[PDB]
Amino acid sequence: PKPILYYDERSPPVRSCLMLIKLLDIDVELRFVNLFKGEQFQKDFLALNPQHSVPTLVHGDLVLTDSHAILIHLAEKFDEGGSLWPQEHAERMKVLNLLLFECSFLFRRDSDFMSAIVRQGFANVDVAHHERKLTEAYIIMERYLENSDFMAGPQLTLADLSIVTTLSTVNLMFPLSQFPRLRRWFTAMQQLDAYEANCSGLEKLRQTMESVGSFQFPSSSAVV
Amino acid sequence: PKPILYYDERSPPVRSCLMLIKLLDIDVELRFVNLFKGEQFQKDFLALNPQHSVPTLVHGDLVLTDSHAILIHLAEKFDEGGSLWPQEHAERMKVLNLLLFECSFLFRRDSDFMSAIVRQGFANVDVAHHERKLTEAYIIMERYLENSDFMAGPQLTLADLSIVTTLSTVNLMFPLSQFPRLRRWFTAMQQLDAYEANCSGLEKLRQTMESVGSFQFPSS
Ligand SMILES: CC1(C)CC(=O)C(SC[C@H](NC(=O)CC[C@H](N)C(=O)O)C(=O)NCC(=O)O)C(=O)C1
Ligand SMILES: CC1(C)CC(=O)C(SC[C@H](NC(=O)CC[C@H](N)C(=O)O)C(=O)NCC(=O)O)C(=O)C1
Repeated sequence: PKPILYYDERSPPVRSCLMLIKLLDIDVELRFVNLFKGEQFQKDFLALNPQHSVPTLVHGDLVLTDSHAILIHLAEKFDEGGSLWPQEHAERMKVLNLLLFECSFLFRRDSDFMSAIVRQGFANVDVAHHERKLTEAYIIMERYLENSDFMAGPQLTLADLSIVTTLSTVNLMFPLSQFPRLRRWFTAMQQLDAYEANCSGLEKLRQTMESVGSFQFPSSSAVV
Repeated sequence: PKPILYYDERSPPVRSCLMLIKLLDIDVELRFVNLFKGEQFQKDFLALNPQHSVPTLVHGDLVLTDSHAILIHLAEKFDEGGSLWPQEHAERMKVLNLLLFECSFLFRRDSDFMSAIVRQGFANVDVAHHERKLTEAYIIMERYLENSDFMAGPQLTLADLSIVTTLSTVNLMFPLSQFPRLRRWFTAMQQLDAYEANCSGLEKLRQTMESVGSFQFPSS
C-alpha cells in the first residue's frame, strides 16, 4: 500500500521527506494541509495527528508524526541495507545524532525566528537576537563539516537531507559568506537531482513569509 | 572503554539517560557540568560538543550529543533482545516517533517555559500562555495512552523514559488532575525502581528554579 504524506511544502521538515521520496523514487500519495490557513486543526487530521504537524506519514497501520522518523522509516523500506541510514552501528548513531541536532537546535532556532515574524511582524522582531542564535548554528555546522564533506560522515545520509532544507531556509535571511565548508556542502547538495524537491517549497515559504511578515529577505543572502 | 556521561541532573533529558543507566545496570563514569554556572561553555566541553548541551555521552570514539541518541545507543549496546527498543520495525518506529514527540513538542514547550522563568523572573512570565501550550501536550499524551498502558504500546519503552522526566518537570507547575490515563501512567512510572534516578534531579531543578525565578511552584 502506497505511503500517504500529509504535507505543506513550505515546511523544512516536509521538504526533507519530499527530497527523500524523490531520491529513492518512492510512490507516495500527497495530501496537502495548509498550515497558514490552520487546516492542521481539521478534526480528521487532528484525530490522525494530535500534534497538528506536518509532515505526517500514513503507511498501512503506521502513523508517523515527525520528519526524522519518516526519513528513517522510508529509508528502511525503500533503501533497505543502504547507506542513507547506515548498517554499521557507529555510523548509524552519527546520522541519528545529526538528525537530532537538526530537530533540537537548528530547526528549533529557525522555527522560533520565523514564527516570531509570523506572530509579530518582521519590524517587531528582535532580529539581532535571532541572528546570533542562527549564526551559532552556522558555526556548529561549519565545525561538523571541517572533518567530512557530508554532515554525518564521508557519504550522503538522511542527516544531510534533514539539515539542508532548514539550512536553505535560514539562508534566505542570513548569508553564508563567512562559512566556506558550509558553502561547499550546500552547493554540493544543490547539485543533487533530489534537491529540486526543496525548491518550490523554499520559494513558497519565501513569498509567504514576506507577505505575512511585511518585509523582504535580502536577495543577496540566498546561495543559488 | 566504559561510557562517560557529561550531565547536570536537573536536566530532563539527562534524567532519562540516568533512568536507563539504572534500568540496565550500565557502568558509566559521570562528569558534572553545571549549566547554571555556564560550564557547558568551558573550552574543552565546547570542543567536545559545540551545541553546549547535556547529556553528552562519550563512548570510545563515539560522541553523542542528544539524549534520544544516547538512549537508543545504550539500548542497542547493552539491551540487545530487550523490549525497551523493540526489534520489530513497526514497534520500533512507534517508539522512535514518541521519542521525537518528546524532543520536538513536549520538551520544546517545557524548555521554553522554564527558560522564560530563568530569563524574565516568574512574576514576568506569561504563565497563561505556557499553561495553554503545556496543557496541549498533556491532552496529546492522554490521547496516546488511549489504547495502551504505556506511551508506545503495552510495554515500557525508551519513549516512557524520555517522556516521564519531562512530564515530571511540567508537573512541578501543572497538575495531571484532568488527565486520568496520564495520571495513571505517571503513578505507574513512579513505581519503577529506575524512577529513583529521576528524583534527585527533579528536586534540584525545583529548588534552582524557585531561587532563580524568585517564586514557589504550586506543587511545592
Ligand atoms: C514559519 C514556519 C517556518 C514555522 C515552522 O515551525 C514550520 S514547520 C511546520 C510545523 N512542523 C513541525 O513542527 C514538525 C517538526 C518535527 N520535529 C518534524 O517533523 O521534524 C507544523 O506543522 N506547524 C503546524 C502547527 O504547529 O500548528 C513552518 O512550516 C512555518
Ligand atoms: C531551564 C532548563 C529546564 C532549560 C533546559 O532546556 C534544560 S535541559 C538542558 C539543556 N539540554 C538540551 O537542550 C538537550 C536537548 C536535546 N534534544 C536532548 O539531549 O535530548 C542544556 O544542556 N542547556 C545548556 C545550553 O543550551 O547552553 C535545563 O537543564 C534547564
